[PDB]
Amino acid sequence: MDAHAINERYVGPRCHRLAHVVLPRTFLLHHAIPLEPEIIFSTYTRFSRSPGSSRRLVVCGKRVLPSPSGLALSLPLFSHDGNFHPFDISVLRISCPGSNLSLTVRFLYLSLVVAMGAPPVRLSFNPVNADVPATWRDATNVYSGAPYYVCVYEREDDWLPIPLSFPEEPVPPPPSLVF
Amino acid sequence: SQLVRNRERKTKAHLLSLELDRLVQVHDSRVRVINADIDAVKQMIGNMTWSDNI
Amino acid sequence: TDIDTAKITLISFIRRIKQKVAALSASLAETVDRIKKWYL
Amino acid sequence: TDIDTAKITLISFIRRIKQKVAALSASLAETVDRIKKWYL
Amino acid sequence: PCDMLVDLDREPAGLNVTIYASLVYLRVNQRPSMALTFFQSGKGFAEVVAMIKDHFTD
Amino acid sequence: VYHIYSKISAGAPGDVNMAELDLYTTNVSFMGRTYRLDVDLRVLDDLSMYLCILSALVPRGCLRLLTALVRHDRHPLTEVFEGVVPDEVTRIDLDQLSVPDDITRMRVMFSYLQSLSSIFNLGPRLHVYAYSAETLAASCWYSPR
Repeated sequence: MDAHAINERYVGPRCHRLAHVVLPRTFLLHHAIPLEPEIIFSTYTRFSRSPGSSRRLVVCGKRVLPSPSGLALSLPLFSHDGNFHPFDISVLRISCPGSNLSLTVRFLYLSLVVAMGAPPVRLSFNPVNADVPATWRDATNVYSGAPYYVCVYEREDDWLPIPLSFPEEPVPPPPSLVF
Repeated sequence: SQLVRNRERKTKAHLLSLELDRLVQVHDSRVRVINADIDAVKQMIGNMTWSDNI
Repeated sequence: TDIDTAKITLISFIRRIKQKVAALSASLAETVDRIKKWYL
Repeated sequence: TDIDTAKITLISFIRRIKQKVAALSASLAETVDRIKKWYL
Repeated sequence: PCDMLVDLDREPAGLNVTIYASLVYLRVNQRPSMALTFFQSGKGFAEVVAMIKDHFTD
Repeated sequence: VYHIYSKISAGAPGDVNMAELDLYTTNVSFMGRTYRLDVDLRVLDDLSMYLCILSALVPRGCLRLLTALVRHDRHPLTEVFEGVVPDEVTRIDLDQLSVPDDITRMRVMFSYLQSLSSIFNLGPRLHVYAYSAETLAASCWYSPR
């Protein structure tokens, strides 16, 4: 649960929003994610109806020991031109530095954006803290069908919902634009 | 084909509940505006006997 | 009578309309959540 | 000033609320009709 | 006194093991109050500064 | 300090107060005594171009060195000095410079870190152990570095 608040300081300014995500063991057992501390995560999003590539950002992940239990992460969400797309895959790539391991875990924004919906001079000292309380909201992955949790931390904010820009006609069917 | 018959079967059900949760979260974000607008008039009504006094 | 009649009119007519806007938010939170368990 | 101030208050505050009730009827007529062509 | 001196230590030895004096500022009972310890190692100045910071992490 | 603020008031005179400048710089207080120095500085035009060319590489250089060194095996005192860094320094986008540009803003930066640190830790000093204030004769022993 420290792995959320570390990423708000260092992954935070390089993004638009962070999707704070906690993956239970039921999600871990399907994708076979062996929780060693050597694993270096990396995230990038694959756009739709636009030139699809964003920059790769290294995201910290720490195992939570026990009210859920599992791997804690933080997924970057990218708002190109002021709004989110509904059909936009946020890809997580899991790999070890020394040994041979490469996993791809993919998340869609509608399973993330919906889940977000409810004299000597003094120097400023801002440590990393877990003081902020979590709100645990359910989610299900579209691609495997394994449940994962989404943290919504307390901080033109309460007035608006989180923006989306749905696709327009003509369009392929959304089971064929997801895959 | 029969794997596409199950992708198009399940992702028409997973994506359907995401749009219905989005639809409620549009609606509750606007009823909050109406309760912020009804209570703004009623607050001005509580001083309407004072605003007419000038 | 401008104080007394406008207090009983411009509040109680507003409170009966404000409680009916919340019925729209509570009906969808009952029925759209009913659609998923019954039909989806 | 009871005629002039209550005319600009108790109409224009009501017209801005009345136009927002119709936004709820137009949003469902746009989105529930969107669900059928996209997903059903 | 053996109370002040904190001894640090296959390691080579020269014709030398130095003795360092560290004077550490802190604050006890929300009032300023320093502290002084003595060290003893023949590890070279790049290592001892890394070894003193381990002693004063708390 | 005097050589830096006398270059801002040459470019823009409305930013430096001359009366505030020579009240805090020309007085030196040491050993309970005040020494009024004599200033009319082409000697210090090597430091002020090295200390200010280091002044902009440090806010990028301490964020770029923290985003790479994040792991389970982090040294525990760096969690404490993770808060002394200001708010505005932790909003730098490191993507706006290219990867061949971020190499030459470290190798340039690390040379102005060491070569500026070395000239103040130079040791041609000598330890006086006797001094007579009216004869001015002092005994000592030399000690290099």
